[PDB]
Amino acid sequence: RWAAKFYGQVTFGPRNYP
Amino acid sequence: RELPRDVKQELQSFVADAATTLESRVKYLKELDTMNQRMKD
Amino acid sequence: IVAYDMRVVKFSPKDHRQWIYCV
Amino acid sequence: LTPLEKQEWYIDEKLVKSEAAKVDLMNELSRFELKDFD
Amino acid sequence: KRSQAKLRFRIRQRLLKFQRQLAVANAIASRSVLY
RNA sequence: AAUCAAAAUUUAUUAUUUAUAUUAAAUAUGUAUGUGUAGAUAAAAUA
RNA sequence: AAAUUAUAUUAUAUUAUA
Repeated sequence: RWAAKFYGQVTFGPRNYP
Repeated sequence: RELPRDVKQELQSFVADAATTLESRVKYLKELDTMNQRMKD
Repeated sequence: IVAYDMRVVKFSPKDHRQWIYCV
Repeated sequence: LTPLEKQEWYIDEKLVKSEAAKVDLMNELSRFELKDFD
Repeated sequence: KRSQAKLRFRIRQRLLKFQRQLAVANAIASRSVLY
């Protein structure tokens, strides 16, 4: 679950990539 | 009675191996990058 | 021969093949 | 393109190989492992 | 044509289950992560 | 494909280390946790 | 949340400070 922590730090542009 | 959650996560951060965790997370990031690159073509 | 078709069969979550359906 | 392909009782084998290669591309996308294990 | 739609549904479900990991991988690849 | 003495290689001096053993005081209050390096290998269930 | 893959055993370390 270490990769799900940084999802709150992604810019709103590439948050919906797939 | 089992341990509470926060002391269990802090103990797992305290006593586990650092190099194995680093290698597994870096190869996981590499595998995700190869998946993203395979999706981009 | 009534109809030819291409169906996608699933043998596993990692295994999807394509067969030729025929009526 | 040809009107012979518009009928359902005739198949284009090259189109079958193209879409089967597309299914193999979906298979190679399905080979990956995305669980975190952390 | 519905079997290919089921295949696309399975691919979309697998991609939307792990959308956060692919998003953070693309964010590290595109250098867009707020520290 | 156009060469030649790093430690081919030997020896020595205020001086550079890591180790070798030497190596001690201190209760006025508050106190000090690593990775590794090693030898032969004869316990095991919070995920 | 089971099956156990798990080696496990004991000891050491630094300008105390020269």
